[PDB]
Amino acid sequence: MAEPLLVVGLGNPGANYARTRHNLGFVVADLLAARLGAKFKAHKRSGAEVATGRSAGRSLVLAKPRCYMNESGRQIGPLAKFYSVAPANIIVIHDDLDLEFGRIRLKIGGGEGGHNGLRSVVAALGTKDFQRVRIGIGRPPGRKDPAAFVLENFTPAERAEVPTICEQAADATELLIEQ
Repeated sequence: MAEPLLVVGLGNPGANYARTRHNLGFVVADLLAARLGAKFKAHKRSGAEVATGRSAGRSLVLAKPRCYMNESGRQIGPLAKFYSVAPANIIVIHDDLDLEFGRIRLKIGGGEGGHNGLRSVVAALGTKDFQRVRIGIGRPPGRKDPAAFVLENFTPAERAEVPTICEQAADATELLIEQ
């Protein structure tokens, strides 16, 4: 297909949030960019940063909003317009509370799972019909509010597994791109 594909990883800006649960999308987007030797650059027409390349013979545009998670959509929308990418050809990688820690699933449309970033994207795109690479982080402990949970770094136990989980998520994204 000649149509461009837009892979978006979701996450908050700053070192304080780089290793948090809510930033898995950013981690996978970097992995993907590293894999195809592409480097992220400022995109002033959207405000996000972009990295370009090719996968499975397809034109690929990787992106990470530079604003806060709750405002992700306002950067992704203008980004899709710039590359004329239809919502359906947009793939967003995100952490998911409704899936067990480490479980990766694919899906087009459906709910936001309580993710404030997805909520933002759906609003900006005017639809829920965009692809998603869901990366399970598990339900939050009863002692913590869900918003606080996603803004914490993974436990030492989980941390040991995060690296392979991201490789798997990056792999699932590539397979998705191919099929």
